[PDB]
Amino acid sequence: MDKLKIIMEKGTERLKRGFAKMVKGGVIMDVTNAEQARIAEEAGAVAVMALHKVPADIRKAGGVARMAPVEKIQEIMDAVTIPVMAKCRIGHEAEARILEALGVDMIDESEVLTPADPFFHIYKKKFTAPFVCGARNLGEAVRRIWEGAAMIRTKGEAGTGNIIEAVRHVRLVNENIRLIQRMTDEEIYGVAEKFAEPYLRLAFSVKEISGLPKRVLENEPIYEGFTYREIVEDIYKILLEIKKLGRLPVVNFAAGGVATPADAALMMAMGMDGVFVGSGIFKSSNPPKMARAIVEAVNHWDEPDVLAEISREIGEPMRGQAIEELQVRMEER
Amino acid sequence: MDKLKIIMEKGTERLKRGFAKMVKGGVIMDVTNAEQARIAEEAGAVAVMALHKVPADIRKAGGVARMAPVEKIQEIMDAVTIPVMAKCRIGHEAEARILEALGVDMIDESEVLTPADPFFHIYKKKFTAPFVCGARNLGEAVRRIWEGAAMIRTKGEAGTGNIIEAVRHVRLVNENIRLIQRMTDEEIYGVAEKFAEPYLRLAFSVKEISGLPKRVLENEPIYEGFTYREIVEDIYKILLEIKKLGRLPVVNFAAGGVATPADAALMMAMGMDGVFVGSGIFKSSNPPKMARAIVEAVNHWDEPDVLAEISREIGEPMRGQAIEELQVRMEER
Amino acid sequence: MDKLKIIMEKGTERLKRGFAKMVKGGVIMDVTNAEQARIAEEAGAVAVMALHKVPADIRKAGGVARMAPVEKIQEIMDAVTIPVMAKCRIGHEAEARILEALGVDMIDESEVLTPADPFFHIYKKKFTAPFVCGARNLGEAVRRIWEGAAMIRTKGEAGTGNIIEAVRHVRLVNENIRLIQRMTDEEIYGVAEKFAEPYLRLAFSVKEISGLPKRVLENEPIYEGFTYREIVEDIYKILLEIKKLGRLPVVNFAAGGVATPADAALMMAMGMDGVFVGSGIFKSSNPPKMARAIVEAVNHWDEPDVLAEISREIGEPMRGQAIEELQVRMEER
Amino acid sequence: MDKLKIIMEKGTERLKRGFAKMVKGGVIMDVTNAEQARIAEEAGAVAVMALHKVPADIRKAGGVARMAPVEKIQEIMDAVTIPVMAKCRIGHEAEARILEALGVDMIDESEVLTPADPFFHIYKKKFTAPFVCGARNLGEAVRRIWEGAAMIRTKGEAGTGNIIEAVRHVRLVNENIRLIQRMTDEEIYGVAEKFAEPYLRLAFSVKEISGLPKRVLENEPIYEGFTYREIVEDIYKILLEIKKLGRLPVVNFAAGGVATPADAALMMAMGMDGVFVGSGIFKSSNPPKMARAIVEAVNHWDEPDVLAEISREIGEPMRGQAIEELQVRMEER
Amino acid sequence: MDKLKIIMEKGTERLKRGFAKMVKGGVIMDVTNAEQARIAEEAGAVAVMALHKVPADIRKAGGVARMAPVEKIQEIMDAVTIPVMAKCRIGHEAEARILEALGVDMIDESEVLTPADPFFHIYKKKFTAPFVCGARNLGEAVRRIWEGAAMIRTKGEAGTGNIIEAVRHVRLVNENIRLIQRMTDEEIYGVAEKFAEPYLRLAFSVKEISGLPKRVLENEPIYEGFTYREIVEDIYKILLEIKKLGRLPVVNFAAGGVATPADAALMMAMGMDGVFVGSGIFKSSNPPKMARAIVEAVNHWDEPDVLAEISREIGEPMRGQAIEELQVRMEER
Amino acid sequence: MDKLKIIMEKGTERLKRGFAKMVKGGVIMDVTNAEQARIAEEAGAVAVMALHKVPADIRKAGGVARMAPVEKIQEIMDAVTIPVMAKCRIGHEAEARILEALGVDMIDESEVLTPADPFFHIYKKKFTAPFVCGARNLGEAVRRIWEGAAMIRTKGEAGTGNIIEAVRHVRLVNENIRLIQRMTDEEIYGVAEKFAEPYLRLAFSVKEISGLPKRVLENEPIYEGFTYREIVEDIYKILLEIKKLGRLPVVNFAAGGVATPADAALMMAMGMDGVFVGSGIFKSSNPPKMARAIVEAVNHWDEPDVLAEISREIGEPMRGQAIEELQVRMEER
Ligand SMILES: *C[C@H](O)[C@H](O)[C@H](O)COP(=O)(O)O
Ligand SMILES: *C[C@H](O)[C@H](O)[C@H](O)COP(=O)(O)O
Repeated sequence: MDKLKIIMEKGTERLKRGFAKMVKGGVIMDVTNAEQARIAEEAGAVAVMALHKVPADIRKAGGVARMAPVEKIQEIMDAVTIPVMAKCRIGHEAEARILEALGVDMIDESEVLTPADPFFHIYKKKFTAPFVCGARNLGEAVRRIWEGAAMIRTKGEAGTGNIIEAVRHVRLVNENIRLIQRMTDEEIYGVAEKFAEPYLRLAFSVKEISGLPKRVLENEPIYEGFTYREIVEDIYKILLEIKKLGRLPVVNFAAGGVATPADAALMMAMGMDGVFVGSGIFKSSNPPKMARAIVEAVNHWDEPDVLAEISREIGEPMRGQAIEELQVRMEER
Repeated sequence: MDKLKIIMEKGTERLKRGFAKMVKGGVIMDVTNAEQARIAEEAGAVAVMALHKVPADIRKAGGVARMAPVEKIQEIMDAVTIPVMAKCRIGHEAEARILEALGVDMIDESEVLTPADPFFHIYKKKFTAPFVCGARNLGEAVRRIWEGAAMIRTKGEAGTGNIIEAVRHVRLVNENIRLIQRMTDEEIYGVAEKFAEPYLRLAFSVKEISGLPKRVLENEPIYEGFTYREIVEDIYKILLEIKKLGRLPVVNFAAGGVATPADAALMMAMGMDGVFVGSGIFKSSNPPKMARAIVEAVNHWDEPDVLAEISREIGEPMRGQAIEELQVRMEER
Repeated sequence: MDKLKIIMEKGTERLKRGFAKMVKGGVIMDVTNAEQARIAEEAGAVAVMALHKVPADIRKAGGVARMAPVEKIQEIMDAVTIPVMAKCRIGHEAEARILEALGVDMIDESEVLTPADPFFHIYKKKFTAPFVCGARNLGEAVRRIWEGAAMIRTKGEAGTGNIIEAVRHVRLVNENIRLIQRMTDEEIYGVAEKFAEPYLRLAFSVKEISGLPKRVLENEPIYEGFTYREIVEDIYKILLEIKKLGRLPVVNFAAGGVATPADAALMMAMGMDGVFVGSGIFKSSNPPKMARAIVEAVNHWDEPDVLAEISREIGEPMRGQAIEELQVRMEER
Repeated sequence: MDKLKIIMEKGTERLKRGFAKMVKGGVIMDVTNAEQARIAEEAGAVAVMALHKVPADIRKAGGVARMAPVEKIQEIMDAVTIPVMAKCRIGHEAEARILEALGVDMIDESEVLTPADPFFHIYKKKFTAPFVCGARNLGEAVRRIWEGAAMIRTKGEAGTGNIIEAVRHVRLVNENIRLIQRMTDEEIYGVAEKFAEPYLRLAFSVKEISGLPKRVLENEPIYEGFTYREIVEDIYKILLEIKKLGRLPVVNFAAGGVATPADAALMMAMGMDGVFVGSGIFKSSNPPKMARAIVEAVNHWDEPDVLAEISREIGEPMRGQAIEELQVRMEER
Repeated sequence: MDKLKIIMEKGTERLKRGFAKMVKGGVIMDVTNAEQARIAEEAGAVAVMALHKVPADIRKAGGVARMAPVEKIQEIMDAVTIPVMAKCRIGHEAEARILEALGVDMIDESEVLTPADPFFHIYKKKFTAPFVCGARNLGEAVRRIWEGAAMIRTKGEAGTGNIIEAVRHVRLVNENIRLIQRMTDEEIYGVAEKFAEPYLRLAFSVKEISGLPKRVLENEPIYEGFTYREIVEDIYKILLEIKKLGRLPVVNFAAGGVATPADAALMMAMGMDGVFVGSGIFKSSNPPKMARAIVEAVNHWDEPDVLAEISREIGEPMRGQAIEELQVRMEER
Repeated sequence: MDKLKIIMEKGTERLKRGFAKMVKGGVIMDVTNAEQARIAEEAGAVAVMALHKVPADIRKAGGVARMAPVEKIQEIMDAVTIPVMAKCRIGHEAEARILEALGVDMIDESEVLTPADPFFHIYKKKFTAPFVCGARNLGEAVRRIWEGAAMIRTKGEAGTGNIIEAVRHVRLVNENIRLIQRMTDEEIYGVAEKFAEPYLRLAFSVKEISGLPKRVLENEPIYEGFTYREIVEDIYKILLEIKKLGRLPVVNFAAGGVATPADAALMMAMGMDGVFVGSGIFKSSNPPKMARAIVEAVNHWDEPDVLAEISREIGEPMRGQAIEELQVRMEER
């Protein structure tokens, strides 16, 4: 009864996780239309990511960023043989189920789209389709995993062409893992308690409205039927798995502001499994050339001579500094 | 002049509440003119909401937003067979009585119009026409109900095309209900005390002007003849009814920033009875298509395959992020 | 003379007060010229209020707003049979004596004109002409009365077409009266002390300049010969009269941001004796229609069916939300 | 030893004070050129005030306002028979000596010109020409007198056409006089201490620079040879003289923002000896009419019927409000 | 060695100081080119100051202000017989050595040019050419002298045409001298300690970087070999010399914002030896006239009749205010 | 890694350090293209620095500044015989390895490019190519050295044409060396502790995320395998070497805002080994002239007569003041 529940939770999880492994070692490319899908595939993309506008443009446009039009996603799935992934707004369950129904290979609960739910992410374990989610540090990654993400990427700062935020997120996650490895089981439990705190945020908001103190009550269901303590337990388990593994239990990709072959190489060299690039490619002057270049960079990242030759023709990345990013997009939690 | 005022008034409450049930399961559409009224009806709207400008436009125009011109409301009631509802300024009793006299089916005391009274809402129990009111959390909803609202909706952030605020309000209300259900009667009484606090606001202002301390006096009439403690009692009663019911005693709709079929479906899927959409439809590129789409979305919300087919043609959208909403229309209390 | 002079002077207040009663139940309309005076009278205005520009325009123009040109006031008094009232700057004694000499029926010491005196209002008891004054709460109203105002109105926020500030002022006054009625005589005395505080303001400024502590000295003449304690006594008397009367001892009108018939009706329904409207009428698209409509609204305010019919044709101009009123004209004290 | 000099010292002061009395009861008009000098004289100005630009224009122009050009002052002295006064920068001794050498009848050490000395005013006693100075309260007036001013005016807010600041200054001065009259000699001495404080400002600046504490040293020469205590003594004397007199020992005029006949009347009615008006007249639409009108207003100020007839034709640009005066010219001290 | 060193320090210092005396009693004029040099000489300038742009223009141009081009300085030295002085950036030793090699008569280490060294001024004693330096108070002047300045001027606010800052600086210096004269030798030693503080600024910055407390260490070499205590001793000596002398041991000129003959006269009348004017003359409408006028003003500054005649044609000149000077240029310490 | 990796690290380090010595005594010029490379070489540049845009332009352009296109670097290495150096983003390891592969003679880890890593610099010891790094004080310089920099320069404020920041950094470094020389070994150890602090920054961020206190743990690996204490030890060694040497163990150049021959001369005269100039030359009006001039200035820096002659024709680089540098590029740490 209980044990069988626990059993499909795990067989299905492992299957979903399994899909992610297919995409490992390659580049996944944001694509807004049939053409771009083709350019992407032709350039050696392991898969494309369908959205309405690339993040750089999302930034320029302002307003609300939602799931791509169904027509567009269709058109893209038709244009290519490789897996098609698509983006949905954080917490927006309906968008995800439409995406799943449409037959996309993976759904990305994306912090670049305007979040739908201020409190919770989608509960991903309920879906058949596998999810990829963003994380700016290990707490985030673990929560996202616990909610059922089959793959995680760094958030970085999307559409900025600036690799710094991606690098920060990778280092934060990695150092946090190494810290876990140096801890006693009990200490790790404390970290698990900290990492589950965000789920309390609804509850506490409501305690405040009701003129009660903001306290965690032991039998109080917080999220999707789970008690705070229950979440702390499950997370704790995941942290232990991580301590053993030395890395994340799922495929872990670098994302955001990859603008040049060297950028991609750098991420790979930091121990990432693969690279997501949207804006770097199509906001570039020669998109197909840049595409192929980044692919070859990810395949050759440990070979400086090759990296050097790979980067001999293209004209871009473009722009957006520390000062005036105007919507710092690494917030979901 | 008997138990007449107790047992008749309750009969009337239940009647008023009764009207609201007619509209349940469907979409109510903001409409500024005869044409839009028609497109709405034709698209399967269960009812239309008459106002001068759709919220998105209200925002753009600035200045004072009042009740629609009587001519316009008339014109709209003529154009369609389904119920016509109309908006009035918070606390503006005269506007409401004119609306009622005009024979509208329901009056919305709306936080999207410029509030008329900084202290109090309209005392709705005195009206024959039934009222719908906005709420951003349970305290608000309960107060609104106590004042005689027959139906409540979430405020969301009107005219932003952003579903986040609506979702926040639904979650706050729901979690607060679950919290009530886990409470002893005495604890619930405490919450009732907290929920009645806002009525003291005009008393306290005057105490301060009078150089007295701001204190609640036991026999002091605060609002429409009621003592603070009296309000606390009635509210408490309502809370208890909620505890039993597991939901609100009246029809409860989602509103504010529904921009796409998926949005409406998400609201339905969170347990709302129905959806209000103004700006999402007529600020969209193909209003009739979007209208019918949202209707069919609300009818088919638990069927992802249908949702998917339903949103295959429309071009539509809106502005309004987070940053620079410039108005933040989620205030009435 | 002594005893005769006394007699004359005591009964003078009641006479002045008496004039105010003539205007009770109707609408007083701001008018800048002969035509507007005519339209006003024709529309059933009980009286006109002569000024250089209507408040909405006063706002737009910036700069210093003074008494209207004598020529203009003349021209207006000639154009109509009903009482002509005129505005003067707060504390500007000369402007008022010129107004009185010109034979206006009432002088309004108006917070919409640029105040002349940062410390004191005109001492109105010395005038033969009766004064109307603005008040945003009971303290203000009582002080203005004590200085000899024969009639008081709410300040509201003039020229905004927004009824909210008017409503706030009405409620603050009323609640403060109810509070008074629930008080022991001694308590009321305390309120009297609080209400007379503002007169100390020029004393204290000078104490500070002189390097002395800011203290009330018992025999020190503050205003027009009166000691602070003397003022406290007179005010206390007036408060007691209010406690008895249940309202203000003088005719009390609603003013500012009345934009539509329903607005005026609302004010009447809150227990006001009558309505001042300047901007609502002439900044409206169809001023004579709006004028007559507001008059008929005030006459028919308890009759929703009539209010409804009354409001069937007009198109009036509205502006000035909460955000960016830029002037906030509710200051005199 | 020293005996006879006292007579001399008193003698000159009284003579200087003398000249001021000639101008009492009338209007002094700012004039920038020969024509305005003429219009002014013709209109019954007792004297003209020569400057480069009228204060309103001084405001508009920004930059440094000095000393009118010598040619211009000459040209003005030629154009009229009445006394010519001229403005100089605060503390600018050279400008004053040139003005005196040029044979002006009075020098105004004016807070409307850009101050020359951040610490001290001109030591006026050393001059043969008599000085008029501004004061925004009694401390200021007394200091200015002690430095040898033969006449003082209120500062008001020059060029604003707003009488408020003038009225404030008059009230502050008057109430401070009445406060003096109610004081024991010892108390008055305290006020004298406070009023002499500003002279310490350059001493203390230097103590701070020298890393000493900011203290008053008893034998230390602050200003023009005088010890702080010495100044406190002389000031005390002047305060006593004021207590006896009930007013200032010198001719006292109202100044700044007088824009209309009623304004001038109001100042006279508050007990001022006369009125300075620059901007009110020549920034008016009909300068000669307005000029004559203000003159007749000052002659007839206690006669409302006359005031009323007097202001039957003119109309005059007047710009600036409380908000955004941008300069706030009442600072010298 | 030991005994000859002093004779030599004294000898060279005294010679350098000697040059300054040649220029005493006259006007030194900022000049950007051959023509201006000529106009200056012709007008009775005792010397010219060569720079790229006059201070008013320096302000307008923004960017970095350096030593004039060598060609320009050459061209100027050729154009005139009187001494040519030239400006260099604070602390910029190389610019000064080039100026000296070019054979200028005096170098000005100027706070109007963009400072080169945030910590220290040029050590002037090492140079054969004599230096003039700015000071806004006595501490500054003394430090500048100790570093070997042969002449000092007030900083004022350069390019503003506003004499106020010059006057402030003159007063601060003078009062601080008078304070010195009233002090015991020990007290003066304290002031010496205070005046030598700024040299510690680069030491303390480094202590903070090194994680040490900011303390003065007794044998620690702060500046050009000198220990802090050593500097306090030398400074103390100079202070004593000042106490005896009643003034500064070097020629002391007024500088900055002298815009009119009366300005220059005022400076002279405050006990300055002479006047620097750049902007006042060439930003004037009639530069040669203004130039000659200011010269003649300095020559007859105690003769009001003459000053008055001297100022009969020119206009205006220049402008700035307190508000928005945008680069307050009196800093360097 | 026992006794042979002390001597073998000495070998490679000393070789790398050796290359730097080749460039000592000359000017290194930023160059964006073939032509500038040529002009540079022709003008006596010891080496060129290849980048996409000169720092002044980097500032103007905003956006992300990365490594130069490979084509451009190639083109430059072809155009000249002297060493070609190239810039890379801080911490961007891939860019550096591509640069090294391309065969550049030196890599500059430059704070003028957009940093890639918010936590760490490239670990330079692992590279065969030698690195030059920027430092704003001794702590920085030492850390950069420990990471394996073979040469260090001051950061200054790049592209501002303002020598002040360069001078500040030189003084800060120098005074901190002198401070070191005055310290006991134990004291120096404390400085070593302080200088190693920045490495803890990513550890502590992660401790905070994990809800632990921010503490240094003794066996915890921080950077490239090293424990905090280990770094403290290595740094301490370097400090001691500095104490002996009286300067930095590597070639030390001045950089940042050198705009004129005198600037370069000043730097040399402060004891720098040579000068970097990008913007000063090519943003100048006559680049070749200015180039040769700065070279000859660095060769002749102790000869004022020569400096003087050397600076006789050129004009330019208006650049950027203290106010509104808008970027403040001296941050890496
Ligand atoms: C969908 C995902 O957010 C996207 O692929 C990455 O964040 C990339 O952002 P960018 O590479 O387009 O800047
Ligand atoms: C001048 C008089 O008080 C005026 O009519 C009121 O302020 C009403 O203003 P509004 O109704 O024109 O806003």
